[PDB]
Amino acid sequence: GKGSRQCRVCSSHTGLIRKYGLNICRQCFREKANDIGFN
Amino acid sequence: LRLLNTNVDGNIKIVYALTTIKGVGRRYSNLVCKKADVDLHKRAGELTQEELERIVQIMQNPTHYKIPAWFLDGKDYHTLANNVESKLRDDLERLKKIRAHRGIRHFWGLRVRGQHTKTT
Amino acid sequence: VTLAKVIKVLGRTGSRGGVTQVRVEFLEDTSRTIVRNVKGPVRENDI
Amino acid sequence: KKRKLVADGVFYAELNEFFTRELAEEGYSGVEVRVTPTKTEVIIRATRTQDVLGENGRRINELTLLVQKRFKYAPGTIVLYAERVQDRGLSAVAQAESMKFKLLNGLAIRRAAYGVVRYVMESGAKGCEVVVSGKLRAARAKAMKFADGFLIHSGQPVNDFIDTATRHVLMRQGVLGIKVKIMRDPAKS
Amino acid sequence: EIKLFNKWSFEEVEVKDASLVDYVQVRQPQCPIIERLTNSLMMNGRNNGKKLKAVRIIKHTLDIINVLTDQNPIQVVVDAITNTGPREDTTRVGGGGAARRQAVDVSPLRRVNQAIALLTIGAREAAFRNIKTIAETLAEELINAAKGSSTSYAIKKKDELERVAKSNR
Amino acid sequence: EEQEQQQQQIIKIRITLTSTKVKQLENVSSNIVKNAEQHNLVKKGPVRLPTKVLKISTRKTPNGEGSKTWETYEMRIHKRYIDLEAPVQIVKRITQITIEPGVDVEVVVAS
Amino acid sequence: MPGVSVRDVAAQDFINAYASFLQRQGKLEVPGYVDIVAEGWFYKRAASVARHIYMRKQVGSINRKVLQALEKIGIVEISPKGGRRISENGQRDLDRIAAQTLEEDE
Amino acid sequence: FGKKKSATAVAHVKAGKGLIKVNGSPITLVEPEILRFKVYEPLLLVGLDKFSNIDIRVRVTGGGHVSQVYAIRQAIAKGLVAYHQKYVDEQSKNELKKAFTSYDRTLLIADSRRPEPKKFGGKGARSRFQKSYR
Amino acid sequence: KRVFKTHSYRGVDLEKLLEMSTEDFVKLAPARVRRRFARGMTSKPAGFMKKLRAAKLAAPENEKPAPVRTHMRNMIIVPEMIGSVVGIYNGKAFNQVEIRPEMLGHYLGEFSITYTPVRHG
RNA sequence: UAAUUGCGAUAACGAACGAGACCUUAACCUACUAAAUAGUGGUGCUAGCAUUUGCUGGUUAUCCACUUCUUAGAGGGACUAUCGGUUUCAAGCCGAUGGAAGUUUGAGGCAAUAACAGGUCUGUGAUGCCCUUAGACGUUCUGGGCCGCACGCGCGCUACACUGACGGAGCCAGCGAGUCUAACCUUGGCCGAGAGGUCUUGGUAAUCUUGUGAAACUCCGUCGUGCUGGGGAUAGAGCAUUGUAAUUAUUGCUCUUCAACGAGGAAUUCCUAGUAAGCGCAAGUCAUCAGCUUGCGUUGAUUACGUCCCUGCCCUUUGUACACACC
Repeated sequence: GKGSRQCRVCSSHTGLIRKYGLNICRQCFREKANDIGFN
Repeated sequence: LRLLNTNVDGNIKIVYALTTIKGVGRRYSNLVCKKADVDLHKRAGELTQEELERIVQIMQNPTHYKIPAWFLDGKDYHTLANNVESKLRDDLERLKKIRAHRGIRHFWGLRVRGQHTKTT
Repeated sequence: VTLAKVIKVLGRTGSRGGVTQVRVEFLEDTSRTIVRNVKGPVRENDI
Repeated sequence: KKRKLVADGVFYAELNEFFTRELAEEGYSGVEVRVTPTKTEVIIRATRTQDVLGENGRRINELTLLVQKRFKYAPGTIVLYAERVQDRGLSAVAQAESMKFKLLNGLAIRRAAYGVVRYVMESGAKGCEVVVSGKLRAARAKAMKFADGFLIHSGQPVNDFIDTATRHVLMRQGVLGIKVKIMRDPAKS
Repeated sequence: EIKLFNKWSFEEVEVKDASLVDYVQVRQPQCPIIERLTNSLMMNGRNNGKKLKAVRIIKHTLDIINVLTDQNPIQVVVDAITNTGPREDTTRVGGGGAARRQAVDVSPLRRVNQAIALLTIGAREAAFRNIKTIAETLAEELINAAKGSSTSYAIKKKDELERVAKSNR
Repeated sequence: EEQEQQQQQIIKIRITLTSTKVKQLENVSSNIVKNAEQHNLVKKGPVRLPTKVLKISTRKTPNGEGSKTWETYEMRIHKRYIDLEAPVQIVKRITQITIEPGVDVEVVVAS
Repeated sequence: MPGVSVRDVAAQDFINAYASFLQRQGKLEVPGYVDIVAEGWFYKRAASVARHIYMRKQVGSINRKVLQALEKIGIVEISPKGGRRISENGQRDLDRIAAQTLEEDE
Repeated sequence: FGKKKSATAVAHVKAGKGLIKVNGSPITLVEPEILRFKVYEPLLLVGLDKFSNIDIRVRVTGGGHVSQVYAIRQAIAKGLVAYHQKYVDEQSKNELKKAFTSYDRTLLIADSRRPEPKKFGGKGARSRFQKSYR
Repeated sequence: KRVFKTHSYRGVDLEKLLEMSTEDFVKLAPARVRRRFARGMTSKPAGFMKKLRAAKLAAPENEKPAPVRTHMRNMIIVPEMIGSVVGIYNGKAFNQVEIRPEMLGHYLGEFSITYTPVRHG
């Protein structure tokens, strides 16, 4: 109930995000903008 | 110009120089040196001997045996002053004994709490 | 801006003459005007 | 704000995946889904949507049904349907799924790609690049290109044609990695 | 932006030796007329990092710096930055090693400026009179630059800069 | 009368179409609008709610070198509401029409 | 050109108090008393929550019922809003003192 | 009717009497004072043609202090000259105008400045943080 | 009023505090062991003390003492234990330490360093 | 010229990428499209002081209509625009008028071709190969640990105070963000010196909490340039608040202690205007935690003919062992 809460794409329990809930920017910073995250 | 024990203050406004009253401070000054019916406005060498008597009352009789204003199973609390350092040692001593990773640390000389000391 | 020439005005009828200026070891442009010593092209100016 | 985007960053791409794998034996090309009133509709655009679309039928109901339970909801809401891919040449995953499956299959990745190049371009499309950037046979590491046409990934809005994407390339020696590009719309629709 | 007026409004339209006036209320060669100087006196005052109070500063410095032996205040302020600029200091050489430094103008707007933030400075550096009147140091020092326009008495380096760029010339 | 508005003030069967594109969706703003300038009630309802812009920033490149770069990307939710009729003794069919996919529709019909 | 009505700026608060805990009586039986900060003091705070008519009636724990005195006299209602309206003695009991202050400038 | 560098002042125009209230006050007050003029200096500024008139007054509000002050500024004379003819001057309203802007910068339209922009850097904007790797 | 707030110390504390009857818990005082903030305790209670209990004692053996070890730097200054010996670990430690009532101070695993090695100074 | 940006030369001629253009943002406008309407301003009901009414204010009722204001759709708008100067052969440069805007609108995103063995198997259920197996380098569970402090180097935070600190008072910002559980965002009532406890409460677009308690800042008053009342390190006690857990360090509050530090060597950082600089808040972080960071508004400079030299880069020419290319 704290620092452990996976990250959908690759469990990499370190770096996950806010509005969404997946992440990490790991599996976002090119695998989201079209998934989507425009810009 | 010479209150509470060795404490020999003066020259600097009522309830302001009563901080230089080793032990006494920015609110003690007010509350104490105020409930004295003492005109906080009043200054240094000038002050009612009935004051100082009483400023040593409230602000050193409440601010000593009381903090119960100045009159009437006690417990109860209390502060310190020129009997401060002594008691400090007292408690750093109550500690210097049963041993505290943040107590024996007063003896040894590391900072007491938190203190990510590995720089300053 | 080495003060150019000093074309004053007659004799005692000139609070002060004028003087063009530009630069050699820096700038370079047309000018004149503000200064009333009495040096010369021997002396110089800055830009 | 809840779902919306998040809802896409959800079931959308999250779909894309199963719509990228467990289906590539048939060659996927994307996917679009919307719903009427609890009418969740997958629109799986396939290159070879045949049995890939219903060998006696089992394709869809099989997958489709999984795609239900999986991303769990539907029970009748979700519903999928096989479309007919565009004129292959483009949408990246086309000839990239190709090479991806070619060097893979066997062809010398010399002219192997020289094809997809000279074939996307061939299906009419002002040329198109596609470098192979793996461990070029036994050796160190490097890459090589392949193009002829136009483009330059400049600020033509979102390229505004350039429809490039990269894929796996998991050979037994390492991981080369395919990445084609297309000059796309020479101005049409 | 962003000062006031009145308070005296003694507008001496003369006092402007050398060039100057052709830029006594200017900036250009690089502003325009950044309100008749006293918009920069008041501005060169923002040496903590924010105008206003700065604005006050100026004003107080004024009523004060005129009340005290009035010279029309504004004309003390003009006649402040007036007889109180640099005039052809040196500036490096490069012709040596190990330079030397030769001298000359003094691009007017300079003379005004380089004396503006300067008188400004001498002010700022209270420490005499280390009173509590910022506008006093700002005045007197500027006043000791009006009355001081009778030697020395606050500027000083005023001279220095010039009373030096003669020898090493 | 002191309020950017206060949306809302929502009508008329509510029908708020809330989406993430524009022309290629909110074309069905003209649609739904003019699809009623015929006979339909008074439609005080082409209410634009303001550009909602969700933005996720996240400095660039896994790892450590660089400067870290820092790219901050977007994905903007726009969303408006139309006021057809309130309940209307004329409904149905005029109950959820059109279908520009990716725009999210709205019922209610009050009050 | 011009006036103030309930307005008149600052001293118009250095008034309602200047004439509250001066023309006392009172409510401000405040027992928070001495310990809490400052000076004199603190009907000023009240000549604050006072001018707090312009607002809340349409826009710490000393405060937490420094309201309780105003609402026991100089307006300050339970407000169906949820705060305090300048009660009976309205922009009135105030408006007055404000007047007094007005002609009191001279 | 006029906003100022993140602030914004609204204009009231229809002939009346004295006491022109800003916000809901009186351009006597306007207490973020010091330079409390430059507000009473639009009305004063009427020093060029008129003396005060006999009209109206409205409220401002946006961004912060001196911002607002500078806003209410245009606000006024950017509303004396109000069209007219019921506000400005029923003819040749360049009466004020060209006069109330032959030394203006408030009614003299607004300034093309407005806060924004930073940088993947330090503070941002342009001041990029101070680093000195060895 | 006219003080009571905070004046340096105190209360009848440290001094007249837990010390308030050094023979207090010599009677119990159980929850009363908690008669002095600022900590404890949204729960109540434990169980492992059953060894310090009918084991640490239980003979007597008038040479008072006992093993009684348990990783538990959580277990707070009893003081219903009053005196015994517990294995105040540090990982590879379980160091020994009497539980003298004299000091119902800090936490079990507190009076038994896990640095122990400040290094040359 | 910001540009291999153009002119100009000319055996070249004609051209594609890149720059540009276009995308986004920030500004202006329409008297187009309505919105509640910022109400521009009026209507009823209503409270207050005051001979019209100002001076106000509430408030649910019908009105309206449209700027303020607002939201955002669809277009317009700038193009170095005139004019003059002057390179003259023009691209341009420049000064003045003057536009919301001035020659590069401010800003950002995209960013070709080559190059580095740069850094990332500690971000992937990306992977070659090597290693590793019921005494496991797998995963778990318990405890410490990354926080251990003679000392070095760096990014900072706040301070040396009179443009100040200190108490009362005046005001007003923007980006933003948040629940089905449930300790989401939190208004209001009470209790609480304070932390906070709290009874309720609104609220998946501007609806409710934030602009209506931002701070720097303005005014009024106290301190007397004295390591004071600047500053607040360190420790003494206590009270509360996150979590199973806070001793090992934990977050806030309450008293007392009160040190360095009297503007900083040699170096060196960064920036030319809605900048710099100061002041602050939202968001990421999250149970709790910001001295970080991305942002965002608030006040609100001084500076220039610039090219001179030190540093970098470039372009040629010029020399050249090589050319896996001066590792």
